[PDB]
Amino acid sequence: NPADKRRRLAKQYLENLKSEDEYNNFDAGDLDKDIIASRLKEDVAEQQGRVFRYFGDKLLISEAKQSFTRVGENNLTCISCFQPVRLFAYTVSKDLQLTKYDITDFSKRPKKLKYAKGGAKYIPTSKHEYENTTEGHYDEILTVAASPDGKYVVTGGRDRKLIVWSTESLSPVKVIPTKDRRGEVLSLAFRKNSDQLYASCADFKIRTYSINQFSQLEILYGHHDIVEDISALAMERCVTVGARDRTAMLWKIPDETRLTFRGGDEPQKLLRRWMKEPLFFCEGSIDVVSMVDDFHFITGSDNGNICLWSLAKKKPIFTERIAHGILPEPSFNDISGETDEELRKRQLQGKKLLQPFWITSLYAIPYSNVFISGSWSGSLKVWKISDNLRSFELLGELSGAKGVVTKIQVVESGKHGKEKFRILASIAKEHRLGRWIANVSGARNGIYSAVIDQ
Amino acid sequence: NPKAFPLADAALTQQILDVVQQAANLRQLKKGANEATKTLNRGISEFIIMAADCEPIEILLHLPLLCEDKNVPYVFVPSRVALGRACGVSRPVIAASITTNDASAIKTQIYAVKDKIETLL
Amino acid sequence: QVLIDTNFINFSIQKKVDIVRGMMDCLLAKCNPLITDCVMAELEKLGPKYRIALKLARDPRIKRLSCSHKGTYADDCLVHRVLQHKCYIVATNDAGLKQRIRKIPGIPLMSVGGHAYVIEKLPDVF
Amino acid sequence: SRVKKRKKYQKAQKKLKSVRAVYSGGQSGVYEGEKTGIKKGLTRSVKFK
Amino acid sequence: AVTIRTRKVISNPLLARKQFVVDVLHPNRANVSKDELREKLAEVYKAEKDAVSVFGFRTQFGGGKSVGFGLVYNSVAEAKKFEPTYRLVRYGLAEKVEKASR
Amino acid sequence: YSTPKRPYESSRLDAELKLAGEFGLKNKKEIYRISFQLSKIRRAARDLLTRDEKDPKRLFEGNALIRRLVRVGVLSEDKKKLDYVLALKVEDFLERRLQTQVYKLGLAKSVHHARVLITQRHIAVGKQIVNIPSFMVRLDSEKHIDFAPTSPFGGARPGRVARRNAARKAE
Amino acid sequence: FEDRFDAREHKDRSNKSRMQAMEEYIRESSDQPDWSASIGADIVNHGRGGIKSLRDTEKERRVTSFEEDNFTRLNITNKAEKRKQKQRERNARMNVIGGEDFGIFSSKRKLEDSTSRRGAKKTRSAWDRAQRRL
RNA sequence: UUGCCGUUGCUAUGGC
Ligand SMILES: [Zn+2]
Repeated sequence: NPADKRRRLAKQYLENLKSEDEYNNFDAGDLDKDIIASRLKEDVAEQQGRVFRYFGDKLLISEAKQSFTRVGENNLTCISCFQPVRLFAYTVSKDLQLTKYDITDFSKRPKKLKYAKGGAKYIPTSKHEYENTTEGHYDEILTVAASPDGKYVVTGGRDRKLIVWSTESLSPVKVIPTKDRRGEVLSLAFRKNSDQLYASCADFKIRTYSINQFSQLEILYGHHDIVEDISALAMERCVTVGARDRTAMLWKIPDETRLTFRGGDEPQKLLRRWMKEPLFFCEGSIDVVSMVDDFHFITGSDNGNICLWSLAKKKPIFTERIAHGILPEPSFNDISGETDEELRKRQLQGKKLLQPFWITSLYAIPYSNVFISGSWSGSLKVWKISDNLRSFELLGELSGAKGVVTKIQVVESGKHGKEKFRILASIAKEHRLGRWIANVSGARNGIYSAVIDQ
Repeated sequence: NPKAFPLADAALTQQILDVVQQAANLRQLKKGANEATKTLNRGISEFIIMAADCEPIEILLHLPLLCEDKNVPYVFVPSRVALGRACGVSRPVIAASITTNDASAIKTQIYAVKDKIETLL
Repeated sequence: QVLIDTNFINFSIQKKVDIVRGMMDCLLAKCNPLITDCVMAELEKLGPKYRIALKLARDPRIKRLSCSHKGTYADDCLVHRVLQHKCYIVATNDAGLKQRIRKIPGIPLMSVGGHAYVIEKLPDVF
Repeated sequence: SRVKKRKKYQKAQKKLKSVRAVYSGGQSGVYEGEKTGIKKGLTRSVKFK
Repeated sequence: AVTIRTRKVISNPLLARKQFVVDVLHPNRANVSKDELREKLAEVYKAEKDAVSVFGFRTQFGGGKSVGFGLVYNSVAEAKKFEPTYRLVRYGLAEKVEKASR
Repeated sequence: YSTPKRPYESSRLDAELKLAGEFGLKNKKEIYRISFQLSKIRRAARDLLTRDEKDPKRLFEGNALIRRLVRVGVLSEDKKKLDYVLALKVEDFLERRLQTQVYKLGLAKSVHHARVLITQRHIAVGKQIVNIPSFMVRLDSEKHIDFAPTSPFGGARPGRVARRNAARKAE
Repeated sequence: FEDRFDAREHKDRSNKSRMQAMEEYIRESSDQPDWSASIGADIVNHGRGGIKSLRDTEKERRVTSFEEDNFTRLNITNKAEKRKQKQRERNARMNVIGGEDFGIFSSKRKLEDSTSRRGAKKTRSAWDRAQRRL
């Protein structure tokens, strides 16, 4: 048995490498490095923070105050929020408008404050990739990001620019182009409690910036498709996911190194695993992330998977195969064009062309026990991760959001044992990158806010 | 036998869609039904992908007869939305074609997908 | 795929080279050796002195073709079926057959020289 | 040394059109015709044995 | 615009000092511009501009980053005590020449 | 590298003619270098075939060899057998160099345009500008071959000929 | 007779048996990721050198760790550099093809003799091998 | 509660 001989010889090999618990167990170099550890400074940014907010089953779920404030902007795309240590929120749309909200009036719907709308006036007079230093967006703003301190919001989209606006007036303070032709930005994330931005640009590139210095730190390379989502916490690590290469990478940005995590679910072995006694299959494209803590994260796929990954395992720890359902099959009055229902039913091939909803938004509350998933099934899902950190489980649903969920994130309130949050979710009737979405089933372009309690 | 007969399963579908995305980046993909039939009657096509769930189905079933005439592999992907997303355009496509090129950096991948869908067909 | 003839087999056994292993460490590639029925007829006609050579040509690793002509002239058969198709290496040690094969173009020629096989008109050997 | 092998390979693959018949890429536009002649007496096919 | 990153900041009370490694970031600039770097370091930390010092500069290939070794003092007098004389000649105020004979 | 056995036979001369013309090579030393180390590679894989199944050398060095050959990119992901290392050859190795790859990705119009782009530093894989043409890109650096951002074919400031013509036409 | 303090027998060797085929199989079946670089950052002299091998980037990581750890640049020490840098780069351009070293496949060194086939757990009894299984 | 437009509430919904 050749793989048995491989495992056996590898075991003998590791035993021989060990060859080349007592009462005294102290090692001189380890305790010397621990003396240097006692000598050093800056136990602030580099907390390898584990899950210290265990509250998944604690708070209420089923009776949230859900207000779906519809807004008149075609296809809202992103949502950025802010809390100091009054709270503002930000939305941005495919109609080239950024909009500031106040959200701190917690028991009611948010309040519009200020527009900032680019348009055809901001097309540059050059068509030349480094004099892209205009003051507004002329194409398809895809992402906003508020500063952790709140001086600025920074936004960008398919016009390959980063425009950083002031908070108090929504004015463009600085323009930083991405200096090449395909340099469309797709996701932005500040590292927490900082002034450092991580943008993920479709050149298979990740750009980093210091916003209050108007400088770019480091460009870091290495995905294989467009870097569709990004996520960061207080550590200088980052977690990006490229779309169709089906890998999620995490980046030690000062070292400029990474850990890659591929997928790897196969319907052959999965249907055999069920065949030991079923509509589930392989993977299209890993789409969204959120780093839950500094040892784990969660990925949202294109076949409706939500997966939970550790920092110490290439293959994922936990899967959840169907997370928002399978799409309604196309009707017999809109598949075939024959006359009889028998042939128009034969043109469905049974179950072979039922496609699942793909999770287009995922948000893990940082270091907490609970994350929120959203797609165009109409109902957001709330999941909590078990305390042994090897599984998660569906708590409840938030069914007042008709449309695609282009963004989810939460806003905190309450103290250490009694808490209430408003879950913002940007709702559109069209995916945040291309159109591709038919059967617009009662959708509206709005902000689904929910107020969850206890 | 349905009309959209030689459908691919999920592993072959993702192999097809990955090489479709790479050919679309390398300008070797002609996307859409009448561009596909144009490149098919011109003879610069290595295999055609039709999506088996558009709102009519004969709208692209016109193409298997052309592929049969000129001996070109044809395969049915079960999602027009995923096919357009792989093609890299902001709309669903119902048919696409991989044009022939010998200064092409993905020729081995295209030939492997051609062999897989031809043993299917 | 390499067409063998009778003096190549005789020189292989006289120099103690295995057929498929000598071919493999000559070309550094996977070889399929082919005994045509006329080469086999010639080895059988060589008599009971060449029993060792005949039952080393009888080897399941050595595949075998089916020539369709009258007579057992292996040099004519090898020359015809190689200048028809140009997908063949010719392993031979006849001086006349070596001159015929290296006069027709695009045909690599293998031969027992020294204590291993050599190859000449194959331009990718290393 | 590089331009010499660029221009003796262009010469070689222009001579290759003389000895063989090279697959140029198929039918370009409308089939105009053979453009050079059709010989009804010559058969350029390899006979067996 | 140059950019600054301190890493692995330890304190040496025996030498009355605070030392660290300096990732200096200059996209589309030439290099570190060490006096301007001492200015930027002396303003990100506290004042002591004749008590902040950097010595070990290595720029990686293609530019952009350079790793240096940063040590910052309190008390410019004890910085003059503890720093070596060649770095004091390079940056600060000391200048004593060697007697040129044989 | 090392010279071949019979270096002047006409098949070898037409071979090197086709290789240097189809891949834009400067002399015979490119072919001879890459073929010398390919000879070492498949001379090793021949011995790995001449030993038997469940040999430790065969198991570990065989999957090691085919995995680092797949990661160089001359061998595809599905053929994970050791006879494909014998079926490997020299243009499978020099299709992986950066001049060939720049032309195949279409940043250049020929292999000679690719060679002069590389030697004039308009091409960067990943982060670093590569400037030698025979680079042997890998399967992960295959998709980050793009124009350098320090170059006018990327998005940078235009070169001396363009700016001097602009200045003289402004005069 | 008597004891005599032997640092060569309580010193961490771990290199007589470190074989790259076994280490590659362990990296394959490791089930924890591997700290690879952002893809352009590991080529060396604009491609005039190789990419860099895995042992070379391990050694580079060790040198930069020691470098930052005690604040000292390493040097151009002539005898050691004329040995190691020139011989190392010449065998690098000999055997390292595209970031992968193929030098081992051209090298006689028995795998199972030194690095496999355990010597301490040799199990030279039927009873000892029976207890080692069960 | 918005680009219009409808039911509107004296606040929620649904069609482009
Ligand atoms: Zn015969």
